[PDB]
Amino acid sequence: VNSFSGYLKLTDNVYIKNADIVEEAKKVKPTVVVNAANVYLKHGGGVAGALNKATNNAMQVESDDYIATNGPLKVGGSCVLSGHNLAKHCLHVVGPNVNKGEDIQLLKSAYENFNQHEVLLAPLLSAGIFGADPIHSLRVCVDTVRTNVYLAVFDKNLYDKLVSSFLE
Ligand SMILES: CC(C)[C@H](Nc1ncnc2[nH]c(C(=O)N[C@@H]3CCN(C)C3)cc12)c1ccc2c(c1)S(=O)(=O)CCC2
Repeated sequence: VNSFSGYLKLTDNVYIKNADIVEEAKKVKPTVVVNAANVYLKHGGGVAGALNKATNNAMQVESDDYIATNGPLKVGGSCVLSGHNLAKHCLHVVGPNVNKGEDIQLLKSAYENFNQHEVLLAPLLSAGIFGADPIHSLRVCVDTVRTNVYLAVFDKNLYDKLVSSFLE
C-alpha cells in the first residue's frame, strides 16, 4: 500500500522525487493522487491532461458529470472523485493561475485541501504554465501541509533547484 520509492525526505511530512506523476501513480497505487485542476475540471493539457489520458478519458467524463450537478469549483478549492486506475481517489485541487491574474495568496488555501487526506501523491501546485514561482510553491507546501505528501516533479533541473533551495 502507498509504495513510494526513491523519494528524498525534506520534512517529517514532505517528500520529493524527480518523477512523472502518471508513472508514480501507476506504480505506487496511492490512496490519493492530486490533480492540478482548473475550476471547470477541463483536463486539456499539462498534468491534468496527462492524468486524464492515463485513465483513457474516464476522468474527463466523470468530471463533466460532477460539474453538471455541482457547478464549478472555486480557485483554492477542491473536490474528491474517483482515482480510476491511478489511485483509490483523485483530489482535484485548483491552485491560482498567476499568468491569468489570480491571487498567489490562494496557493495556501489550495494546499490546505491536502490536510483532509492522510497520504497523497501530488504535483507542485501552480507551477509550470500556472506561473507561480516553484520555490515559493514548495515553501507554501512545507508550511501548510500537515499530512504526508509525496511530491513528484517531472524535471531534474527544477528538482535540483528545489532541493538546493530547501536545504539552504
Ligand atoms: C513544473 C513541471 C515540471 C510540472 N510537471 C509535471 N510534474 C509532475 N508530473 C508530470 N507529468 C507530466 C506529463 O506530462 N506526463 C506525461 C505522461 C506520459 N508522458 C510520457 C509524460 C508533467 C508533469 C508541473 C507541475 C504543476 C503544474 C504544471 C506542471 S502545468 O501542467 O504546467 C500547470 C498546472 C500546474
